[PDB]
Amino acid sequence: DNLGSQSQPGPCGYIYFYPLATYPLREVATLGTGYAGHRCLTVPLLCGITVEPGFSINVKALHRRPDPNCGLLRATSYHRDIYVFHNAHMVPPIFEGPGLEALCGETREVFGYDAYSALPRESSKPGDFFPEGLDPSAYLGAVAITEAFKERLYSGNLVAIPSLKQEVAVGQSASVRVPLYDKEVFPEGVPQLRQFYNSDLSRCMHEALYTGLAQALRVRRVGKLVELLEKQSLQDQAKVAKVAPLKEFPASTISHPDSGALMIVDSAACELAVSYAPAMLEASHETPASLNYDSWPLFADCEGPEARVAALHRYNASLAPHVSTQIFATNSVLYVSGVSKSESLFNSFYMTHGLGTLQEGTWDPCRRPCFSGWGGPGTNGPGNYAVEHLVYAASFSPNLLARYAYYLQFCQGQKSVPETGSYVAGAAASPMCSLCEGRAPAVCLNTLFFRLRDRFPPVMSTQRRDPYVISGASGSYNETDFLGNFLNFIYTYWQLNQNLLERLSRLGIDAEGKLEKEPHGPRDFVKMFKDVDAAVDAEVVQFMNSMAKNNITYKDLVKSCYHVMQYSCNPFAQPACPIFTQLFYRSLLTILQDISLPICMCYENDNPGLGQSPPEWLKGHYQTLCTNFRSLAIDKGVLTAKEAKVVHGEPTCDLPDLDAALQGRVYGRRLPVRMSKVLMLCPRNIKIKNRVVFTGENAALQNSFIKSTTRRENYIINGPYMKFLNTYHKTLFPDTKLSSLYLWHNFSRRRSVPVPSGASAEEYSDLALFVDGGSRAHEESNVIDVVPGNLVTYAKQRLNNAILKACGQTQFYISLIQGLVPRTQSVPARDYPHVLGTRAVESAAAYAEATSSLTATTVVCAATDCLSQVCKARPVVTLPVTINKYTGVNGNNQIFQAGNLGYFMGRGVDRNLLQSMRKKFVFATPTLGLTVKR
Amino acid sequence: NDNPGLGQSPPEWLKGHYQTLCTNFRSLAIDKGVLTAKEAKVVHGEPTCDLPDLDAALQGRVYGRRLPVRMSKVLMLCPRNIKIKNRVVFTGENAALQ
Amino acid sequence: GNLGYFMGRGVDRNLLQSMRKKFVFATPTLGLTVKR
Amino acid sequence: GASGSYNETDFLGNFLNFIYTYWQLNQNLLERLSR
Amino acid sequence: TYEIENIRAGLEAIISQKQEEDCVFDVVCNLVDAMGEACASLTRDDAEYLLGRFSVLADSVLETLATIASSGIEWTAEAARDFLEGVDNFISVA
DNA sequence: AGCTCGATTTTT
DNA sequence: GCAGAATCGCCC
Ligand SMILES: [Zn+2]
Repeated sequence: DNLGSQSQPGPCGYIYFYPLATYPLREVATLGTGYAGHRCLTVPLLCGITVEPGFSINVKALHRRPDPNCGLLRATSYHRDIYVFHNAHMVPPIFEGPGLEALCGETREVFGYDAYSALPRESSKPGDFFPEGLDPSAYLGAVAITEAFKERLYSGNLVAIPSLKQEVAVGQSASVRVPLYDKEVFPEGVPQLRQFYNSDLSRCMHEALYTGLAQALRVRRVGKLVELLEKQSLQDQAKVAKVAPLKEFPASTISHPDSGALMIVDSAACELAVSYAPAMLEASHETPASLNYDSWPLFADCEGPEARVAALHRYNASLAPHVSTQIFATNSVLYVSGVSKSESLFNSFYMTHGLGTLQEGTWDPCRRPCFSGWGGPGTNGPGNYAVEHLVYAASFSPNLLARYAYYLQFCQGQKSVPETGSYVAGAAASPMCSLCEGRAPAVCLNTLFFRLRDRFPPVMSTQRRDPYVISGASGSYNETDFLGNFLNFIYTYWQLNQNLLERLSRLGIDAEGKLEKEPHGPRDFVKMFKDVDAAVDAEVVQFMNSMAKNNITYKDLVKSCYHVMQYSCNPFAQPACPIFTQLFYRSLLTILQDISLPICMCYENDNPGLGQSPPEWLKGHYQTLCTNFRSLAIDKGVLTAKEAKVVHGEPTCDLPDLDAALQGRVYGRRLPVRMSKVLMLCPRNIKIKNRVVFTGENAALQNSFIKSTTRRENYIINGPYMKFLNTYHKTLFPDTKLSSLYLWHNFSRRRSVPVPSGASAEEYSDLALFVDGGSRAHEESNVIDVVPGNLVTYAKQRLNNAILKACGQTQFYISLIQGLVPRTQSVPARDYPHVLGTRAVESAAAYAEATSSLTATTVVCAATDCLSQVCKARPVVTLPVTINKYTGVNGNNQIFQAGNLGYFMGRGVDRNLLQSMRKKFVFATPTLGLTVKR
Repeated sequence: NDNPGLGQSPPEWLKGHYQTLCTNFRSLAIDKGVLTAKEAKVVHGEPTCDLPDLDAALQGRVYGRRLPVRMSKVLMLCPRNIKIKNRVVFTGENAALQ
Repeated sequence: GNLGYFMGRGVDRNLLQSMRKKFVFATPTLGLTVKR
Repeated sequence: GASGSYNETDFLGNFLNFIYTYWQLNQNLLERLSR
Repeated sequence: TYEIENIRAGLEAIISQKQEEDCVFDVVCNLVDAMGEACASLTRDDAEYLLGRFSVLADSVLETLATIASSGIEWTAEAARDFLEGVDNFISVA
């Protein structure tokens, strides 16, 4: 059985009405996409603030009555975002800077993109969709919509039924909801003005939802993409080719020696992404515990509304490095430029990136001229990234651009320049600004852009095979200890690590390395370590005895071990931000294209283009290519998904009489029902892999991995004890003037140690010999390139160096993954001008006076030495990936895939990345103790 | 099971589906435990070859020509073996057989 | 392709009456049509 | 029809056919029996 | 380069050469020269990045910068030395 | 009446 | 600039 079969009958969506007198408007604004002057905005779907507790995210939607006596049911999940469309001016903006709507409109035209075109009718008047007796001036109005019928919402084809109102509690607020049904539930018809339409809602979806999906396919005709997605949902067109006519190609593809095969592969990859991504998004999903806003731990110490709003701002700062990485990285998913051809045979077609390529003119599928290109434009100068490239990253949407600018306000400036206050009182106040007219100089988007200028990427026109950067929620089962997935199942490496934490608990050390009793002096400091060393060395024996008595080939199983991370495919598992909707959807569409490339190449090698255009070639071949993709993309090493059949148990169900309800009369009927679709494709995870052991076989690479053995002078200060010798310095050497670094470097060269005025000499001679002895033993034995910060990491390093020695792995360092974790800090506002608001600034002396008493919140990332404890906290992650493809072993001829962890491009991403083969990075923010309870 | 007959006769159903079913068979029948076969491309090295003048030979006159030549088919499916198996050891697990 | 059983009593007298014995007919070709 | 070149029809069939191999073990025994 | 890379390189160049004397006053003077009054709020996460390989030194740098901040001298390398330079037992081991 | 088996090559 | 890999599940 399955979650689809178990879901109940219901409507295609709801209109929610919230009372303005009691609803928490400043809280929802911190999670929203509001800009100054908006008429619509997006907010997340959350139980206890935007929907009532116990909301069903999975449903059977009643969408068609073939005659008045039969119903058809479609199984679908909800769409992740809620659209706020009536009295929306009552919700505060997320960003204060003026002029964004005109800037978006101008920039959409120079890139040749399609603007929203309104229907010839007016928007529905309040009295058409409001319940009986409620005052339209007293309420806030918003839509929740199912993933299968959201194009019908956009196109004005749903019907609202006010007589079927239900009263619901949303947090404290007494709210109301009205159901939405597709006009195909009325076979005799309803009048065209009786259907629900709002032009501001449809325009908001055009910009904030559909334009970014068009950018992910390299399509400009957004309105035609919405029309073909609607017909695919309502008329079962998944195996019919449909996007190929909308495609466009650059001069590097048209001039190519293999251009005819390249145009077919690029087109077929996009067709497959449009067939499969909507099906996986519509599927029935698990309900995460993070969807319940009133059980979020982050509020637990708050008293009153101001404390709750300030807690949400700290929560948002912890997510900002994920969002700013997708802006600053040259290889961001937002800058994917198309497909190109060389690499080995199955890698020969690949995904490309570059903003320079995205500015160029294009040609159509029949090699005729199409878009004519843009020549470019500001304060960053000629040939460099400009504010228009940030508008392009935000899909020309003022709602998305406002929330991007809000996250960029947490970022530090890095000068490669006028002082901040002489810029704000000077050139920012000029009447020439097309955004503020100089009348809001401290919050203006051009002021934020000027501050962050040297962190934006370069503008690229090349076609190299690089990794691309993805963002989203992690899955349940990550393998990120030092030997990754080594002996994960059959005792297991997981059980070995649990045994070590139990021994460390008997020594008074917790899972984060905190002591129940701090060391008193030299004897106690030596005693503390000798007990941990003996406890680790005891567990190595019991483990090596288990491997021996079972004849397990552990000495060869080390050679093939990988680190593993799971990228989740559930849309409801993502963090409660509307920018993460776009980052998740665009990551999924990109991964489906990259998986499809060799499948399309092998089919076209057998069935050549012979001078046909891609739309002609797809007309014959696409139905067969869908079935090859379903067989060869899934369970082959990257993507996992489960097929299922959906069934309804009863032959009839209790439903309202929709003909009576349209005339205002409410009573029940047992309508006969059957499913309009039976097959469902439930997505599970995308799997990311990194190889642990270099085996010396590739002779070009050895100099990056090789272990030296000669006796260095830095062996104590770069050894295993230096962080502890610093943490305990004031207890080891009471009131000494010396730095801990100089004391131990002086010992490392002169062989002498200071003895406190009443303390005993020989006690310190022993401390010195312990430090010397263990540091030389570590210099000889170590293949894990870490200086440990806590006793748990010290213990785990000692353990894994023992296993690698029993395997004969002594010549090379192993690969490492390091987590970059956000830390939030308050700083003086002098260089953070946005704290002044829309205020007029008249002089640099007044800017200095007004900022002198103020503080700004900022975020920096710190490197963890221990990724596996971060992975236990169910983190939000950002990482680079390449999907590599290869043949099977033992004479097999099938294609298999791996998603391999890669590198970030662009010097503005994070200062910890500023200069390797043997160290790779991931950004991580934990969710346990923020949105999920321990 | 995925593409049901819905009262169609087999010739009507095959008209839409058969080209896809050929490609499923090639992927799922070969190297899956009974039948083995190797796909290959066939190529001819020379652009012309030494052949009799067939127009003269039809009229009884015999002499050679270097006729330009190319392949009318390139893909070949070379069959290898069909494999027959018989289990050696009964493990006692199926209690009806012992 | 699992090895099975012959049906029909006329096939060969050695088959006239098991789970645990199976039969194949075989004629050698080395020393008949191919040289050792 | 005709049989192929590689048949495994000694008492334990394809047991240890590749990695000493069961084929090599049978060749060793025939050499001892030759002596 | 970013200016934070040049500060970091200049500190690793001092600490890798300073011998027979403790380095914290010469590191603090190079920070007060390069950042001036902005040292008064230098956080541990910024200090650890600037110290690079020698990030263990950060607590002693921050304790030293608080003495300059609280003693009310101006933020310049000349005043920093004038305050700091106005404001042991050792057994040998086998 | 008459096991269960993820599969390919290798080839003596 | 920045390896290599037949794959699925299982979840202690
Ligand atoms: Zn301005």
